[PDB]
Amino acid sequence: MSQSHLDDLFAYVEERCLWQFFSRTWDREENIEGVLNQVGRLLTGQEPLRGTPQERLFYADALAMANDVRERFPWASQVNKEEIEFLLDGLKSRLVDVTITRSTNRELNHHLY
Amino acid sequence: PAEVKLSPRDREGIINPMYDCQPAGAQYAGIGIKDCIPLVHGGQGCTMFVRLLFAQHFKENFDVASTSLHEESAVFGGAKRVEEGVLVLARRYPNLRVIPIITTCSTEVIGDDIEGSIRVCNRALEAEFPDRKIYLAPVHTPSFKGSHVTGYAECVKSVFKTITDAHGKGQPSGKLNVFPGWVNPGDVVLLKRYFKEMDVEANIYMDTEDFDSPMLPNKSIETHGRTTVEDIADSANALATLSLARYEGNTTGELLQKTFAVPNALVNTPYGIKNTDDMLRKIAEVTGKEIPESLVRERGIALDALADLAHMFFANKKVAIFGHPDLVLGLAQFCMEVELEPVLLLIGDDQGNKYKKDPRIEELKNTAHFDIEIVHNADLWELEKRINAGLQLDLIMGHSKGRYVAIEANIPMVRVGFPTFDRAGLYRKPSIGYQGAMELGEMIANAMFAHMEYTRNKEWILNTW
Amino acid sequence: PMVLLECDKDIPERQKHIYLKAPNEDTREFLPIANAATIPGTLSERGCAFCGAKLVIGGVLKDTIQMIHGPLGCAYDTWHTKRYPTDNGHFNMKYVWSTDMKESHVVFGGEKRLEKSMHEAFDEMPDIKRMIVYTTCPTALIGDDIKAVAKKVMKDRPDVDVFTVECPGFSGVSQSKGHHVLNIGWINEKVETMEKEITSEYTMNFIGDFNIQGDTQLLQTYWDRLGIQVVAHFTGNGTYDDLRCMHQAQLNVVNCARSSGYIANELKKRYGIPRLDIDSWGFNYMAEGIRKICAFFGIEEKGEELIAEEYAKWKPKLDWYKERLQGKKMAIWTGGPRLWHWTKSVEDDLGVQVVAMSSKFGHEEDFEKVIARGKEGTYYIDDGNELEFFEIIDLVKPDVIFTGPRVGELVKKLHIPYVNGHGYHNGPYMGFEGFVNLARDMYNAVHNPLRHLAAVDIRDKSQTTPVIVRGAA
Ligand code: CLF
Ligand SMILES: [Mg+2]
Ligand SMILES: [Mg+2]
Repeated sequence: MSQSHLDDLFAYVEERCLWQFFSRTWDREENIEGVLNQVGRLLTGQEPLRGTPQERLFYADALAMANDVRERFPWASQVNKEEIEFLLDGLKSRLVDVTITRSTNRELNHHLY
Repeated sequence: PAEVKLSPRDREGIINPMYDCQPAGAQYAGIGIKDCIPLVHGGQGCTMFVRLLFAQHFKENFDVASTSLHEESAVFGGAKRVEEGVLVLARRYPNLRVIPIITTCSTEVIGDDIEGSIRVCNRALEAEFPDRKIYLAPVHTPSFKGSHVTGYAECVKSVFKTITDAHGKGQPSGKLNVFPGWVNPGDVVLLKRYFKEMDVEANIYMDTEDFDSPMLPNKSIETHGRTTVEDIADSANALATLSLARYEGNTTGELLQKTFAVPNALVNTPYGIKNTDDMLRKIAEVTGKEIPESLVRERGIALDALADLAHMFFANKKVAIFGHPDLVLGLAQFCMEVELEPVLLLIGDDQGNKYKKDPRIEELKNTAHFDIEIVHNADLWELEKRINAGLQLDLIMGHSKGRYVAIEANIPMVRVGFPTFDRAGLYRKPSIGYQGAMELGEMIANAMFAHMEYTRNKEWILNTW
Repeated sequence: PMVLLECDKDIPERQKHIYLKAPNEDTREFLPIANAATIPGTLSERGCAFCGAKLVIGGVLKDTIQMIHGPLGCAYDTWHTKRYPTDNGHFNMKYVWSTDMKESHVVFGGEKRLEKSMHEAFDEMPDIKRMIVYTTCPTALIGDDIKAVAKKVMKDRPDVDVFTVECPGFSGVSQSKGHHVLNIGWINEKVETMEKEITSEYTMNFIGDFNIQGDTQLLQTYWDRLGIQVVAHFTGNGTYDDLRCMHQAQLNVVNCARSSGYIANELKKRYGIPRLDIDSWGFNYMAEGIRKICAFFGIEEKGEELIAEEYAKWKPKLDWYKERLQGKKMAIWTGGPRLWHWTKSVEDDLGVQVVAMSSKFGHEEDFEKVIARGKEGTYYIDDGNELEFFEIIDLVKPDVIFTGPRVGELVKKLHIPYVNGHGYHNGPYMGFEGFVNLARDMYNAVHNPLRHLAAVDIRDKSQTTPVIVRGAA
């Protein structure tokens, strides 16, 4: 069901990934957007973006997640392109909520590194 | 042309320090007291690094707390960190009785009023714990003078002043006070046996025997000093004080003489045969008790063992020694008894004006047939540099932070003094007394024997010696 | 929920530092306070800011004088305490330097004492031309300007290069502040002050690995097999001058995001070098990390050849240990990052259940990571202290504790074995082989005849002395 699928993706990211836990708000936002846009491409058979060094790194992170999602979750090979996109938009929102909006990490907005 | 010369290190900086700073030595004094947790007033490293150092030497945990000086205290003063730290200790450790409050470079520079904080805490503790007495001893240990040797002596003196101030003079105990200095548990075990065999009652300050604690079926933790408040208070009532270490507790023996008329007898630290002989003669003098046959026998067994080694393996071999001043001077005398030649003695702190007056210097000047260089204010680079410039040594005696000098120079090395973390069980092996002299001589020989085998240097000779 | 331990009834502020993860909780409501002031008198495990700069990071370098401007204790205390070998005979571990500050320097200043010490150090070791100078508590308090002294020395001695760190032990609350001051000063002053030859199409820095028991040298066998040039290691088996070249890398691979994330973040800001966080401990983690690096460079096939070979070599041993370690309970009481690098890797690869974790100096960031990866029913402790450790042992009854040696020697009395979570027992512990080494030490620690023998009271008529049968992979 759509909420179960999203719960699967969210639990995977939380227990596996590090890119959502970078040092500052702006870096978390950049990574959530960048990695998950690539994940969507990879899970829907689209050509990944591999132009700039940053794009190539989002691809690298995304490839791990896309491969793990396809191995862990049978549904991820059954749902269609629009359903994958909708799930990943929901996942972006959830990740922003828990890693930025409602995080009590008091360093996230410090202007200097 | 036969010359014992004292000279200072010729560099302003240090490379490879021989000793730690004063607060580390104060901590060492305190951990030998039962129901004591020292409180080190300064930054956190001043505590944690020293707890690690004790774990390296003893392979045990000892409890020491920090006041956790942070940036606000550096601007406005740290008294509130002391006061909080004392109460947090008292509240969480109901059996705690003694807190030496040890200053550091930071808290000496900023001038926190330790005695004023102690008055605050004494009032607070008396109100909060009416049926408890906690002894707070102020220990002034700036790290920019002296060393852990001086810090040890200062802490012992302060704790004794604090506790004896509180209890004063009572009924004569008939006991000796004994300040062995900074020695291992094995040295304490040997001294207890000597006093038992001589039928002399004595308190050894501090009694660190149980630092070598068992792993017990009941999971009990026994890794504590055995010297109690009551033991320290009773020092006022002793027959006499025997101080074995000029730089490591004699000033407490003098304080007890000045304050309580307990006569202090300072003797050479009992490394080697003669120094042990003279210690036992002083004990006999002050107590009226005879030296027992059992100690004549232990002495004879030590001499028998050393006689298998001295002219065969030791004669004319050149030795460098580093460590605490009482240990260095005492081991130089031991070396001579067994025909070793201690040509380089390194003492690691700024106390040269005292060392120039040490009567053992003169005892060396009147006996050595080879030149001796005594470098004070020395670091361990002073040893390495001399070896690199051509000094030929057959043996090094010192603590484990000199290990790489010996390893790289391919010189055998016996681990003595503090800390000896790179060999197993040395804290349990006496170095003082007759059995200690024997154990030291046999470590020396066995280190030489292994070296002969690894280097193929007449290794076939180890058959019919 | 947050936990008020019985031993903290008189310091109840500690409850906001201790989380027991329970079913269905929103963990965002239960993040420990971290990186706050220490409570005096607690027997906190924390060290000082100077430690974080000199012992942890700067002192790892193989070719650099470590000039500690202060009294001799800070130097003594950071010597013979670390296990970071080099390929030049362990220069870094053999030596420590102090300005031997005395009372007269407190009164009149220490700058000339420092200057003289610095020239002496370069004179005594004429092959060494690089130095880091650190302040300590009292040299900070008296205001010695070590940067100005270093400037004069470099003017007077044009063949040396000197870096300075202001890191008195009272700064910050822990080692962490030392990490930060060193990282930011290095990127501001010394990065892009020279360049090296580029010999590969694929270049990276490895950031936040300090070569404990040879970890860095083990990982370097991977990079060499893959044909990746490492411009600089920050700082395992590293050189001062390699660190000056960091701007040249195409990619920054980060392991210790706590100590060294700062310089990765600034290298991205200033030079556009992307930051890739990995876990270089953990068997399946190491495979993920290699796959990410190889996907970034477009050398995927070379990555799969290396992974296949490493699995063939090491996975059977790893699985032997998993069979015997499955269900064992572990505690991790270390600095912070190893909590989140290890909790799920020991669970996945060894079947080990981490039941309690304590961080000396971690930030809220580190707690986000560990709680995300960690189990329900586990305790998560910020700035733990000794009495808390005993209470936690009574609550969770670990089979093994990964912690420092002193704490290991304490818990031995309770018949609990330890592995040195800082300096390792028989490392390295990073990489594929390293995780097998970790598993071996855990196995030999717990399945140890001495532990069983200690429990027997020979006076109990009813008791015999057992024999245990062990194994080897
Ligand atoms: S918290 Fe850290 S280790 Fe402590 S002093 Fe400060 S920088 Fe240094 Fe140094 S000399 Fe000894 S150990 Fe201290 S009392 Fe000073
Ligand atoms: Mg989860
Ligand atoms: Mg015989």
